[PDB]
Amino acid sequence: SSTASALGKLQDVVNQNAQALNTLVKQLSSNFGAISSVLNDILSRLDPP
Amino acid sequence: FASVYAWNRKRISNCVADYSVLYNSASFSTFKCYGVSPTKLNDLCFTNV
Repeated sequence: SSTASALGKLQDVVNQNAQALNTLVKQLSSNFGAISSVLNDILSRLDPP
Repeated sequence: FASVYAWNRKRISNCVADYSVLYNSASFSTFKCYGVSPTKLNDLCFTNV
Protein backbone atom coordinates (compact mmCIF):
# COMPACT_ATOMS: atom_id res chain seq x y z
CA SER A 1 0.00 0.00 0.00
CA SER A 2 2.69 2.50 1.00
CA THR A 3 5.50 2.09 -1.54
CA ALA A 4 4.04 2.89 -4.96
CA SER A 5 7.19 1.71 -6.78
CA ALA A 6 6.39 -1.99 -6.51
CA LEU A 7 4.94 -3.12 -9.87
CA GLY A 8 7.66 -2.23 -12.33
CA LYS A 9 7.55 -4.97 -14.95
CA LEU A 10 3.91 -4.54 -15.95
CA GLN A 11 4.31 -0.76 -16.13
CA ASP A 12 7.41 -1.19 -18.29
CA VAL A 13 5.52 -3.45 -20.70
CA VAL A 14 2.65 -0.96 -20.94
CA ASN A 15 5.06 1.94 -21.49
CA GLN A 16 6.92 0.07 -24.24
CA ASN A 17 3.69 -0.70 -26.09
CA ALA A 18 2.43 2.88 -25.73
CA GLN A 19 5.71 4.35 -26.97
CA ALA A 20 5.74 2.02 -29.97
CA LEU A 21 2.22 3.09 -30.89
CA ASN A 22 3.12 6.75 -30.37
CA THR A 23 6.12 6.65 -32.70
CA LEU A 24 4.18 4.60 -35.25
CA VAL A 25 1.42 7.21 -35.42
CA LYS A 26 3.93 10.08 -35.35
CA GLN A 27 5.77 8.69 -38.37
CA LEU A 28 2.75 9.69 -40.49
CA SER A 29 3.89 13.35 -40.42
CA SER A 30 7.02 13.02 -42.58
CA ASN A 31 7.65 14.15 -46.14
CA PHE A 32 9.91 11.19 -47.02
CA GLY A 33 11.32 13.42 -49.75
CA ALA A 34 7.93 14.44 -51.15
CA ILE A 35 6.51 17.96 -51.39
CA SER A 36 3.97 17.49 -48.58
CA SER A 37 3.19 15.13 -45.72
CA VAL A 38 -0.58 15.10 -46.40
CA LEU A 39 -1.92 13.10 -49.33
CA ASN A 40 -5.18 15.04 -49.76
CA ASP A 41 -3.35 18.24 -50.68
CA ILE A 42 -1.27 16.35 -53.24
CA LEU A 43 -4.43 14.91 -54.80
CA SER A 44 -6.28 18.23 -54.81
CA ARG A 45 -3.34 20.37 -55.97
CA LEU A 46 -1.31 18.48 -58.55
CA ASP A 47 -1.49 16.62 -61.86
CA PRO A 48 -1.73 12.79 -61.59
CA PRO A 49 1.23 11.89 -63.87
CA PHE B 1 8.67 46.55 -68.60
CA ALA B 2 11.85 47.22 -66.65
CA SER B 3 15.22 45.57 -67.19
CA VAL B 4 16.22 42.09 -66.03
CA TYR B 5 18.61 43.43 -63.39
CA ALA B 6 15.83 45.79 -62.25
CA TRP B 7 12.97 43.30 -62.57
CA ASN B 8 9.54 44.73 -61.85
CA ARG B 9 7.98 43.38 -58.64
CA LYS B 10 4.35 43.46 -57.54
CA ARG B 11 2.35 42.01 -54.64
CA ILE B 12 -1.35 41.19 -55.00
CA SER B 13 -3.77 40.02 -52.31
CA ASN B 14 -7.41 40.25 -51.22
CA CYS B 15 -9.11 39.41 -54.51
CA VAL B 16 -10.63 36.68 -56.66
CA ALA B 17 -8.46 35.45 -59.53
CA ASP B 18 -9.78 33.69 -62.65
CA TYR B 19 -6.86 31.82 -64.20
CA SER B 20 -9.07 30.15 -66.82
CA VAL B 21 -9.15 33.31 -68.95
CA LEU B 22 -5.37 33.34 -68.62
CA TYR B 23 -5.11 29.66 -69.55
CA ASN B 24 -7.35 29.64 -72.63
CA SER B 25 -5.59 32.57 -74.31
CA ALA B 26 -3.09 31.51 -76.98
CA SER B 27 -1.20 34.82 -76.95
CA PHE B 28 1.36 33.31 -74.54
CA SER B 29 4.23 31.39 -76.11
CA THR B 30 5.13 29.48 -72.93
CA PHE B 31 2.67 28.68 -70.11
CA LYS B 32 4.56 26.42 -67.70
CA CYS B 33 3.76 25.83 -64.03
CA TYR B 34 5.71 23.73 -61.53
CA GLY B 35 3.96 23.04 -58.23
CA VAL B 36 0.38 23.09 -59.53
CA SER B 37 -1.46 21.76 -62.54
CA PRO B 38 -2.92 24.82 -64.32
CA THR B 39 -6.42 23.39 -64.73
CA LYS B 40 -6.74 23.14 -60.93
CA LEU B 41 -5.62 26.73 -60.30
CA ASN B 42 -9.20 27.96 -59.95
CA ASP B 43 -9.87 25.42 -57.17
CA LEU B 44 -7.44 26.85 -54.60
CA CYS B 45 -7.13 29.91 -52.37
CA PHE B 46 -3.74 31.42 -51.52
CA THR B 47 -2.29 34.52 -49.87
CA ASN B 48 0.34 37.03 -50.99
CA VAL B 49 0.65 36.32 -54.71
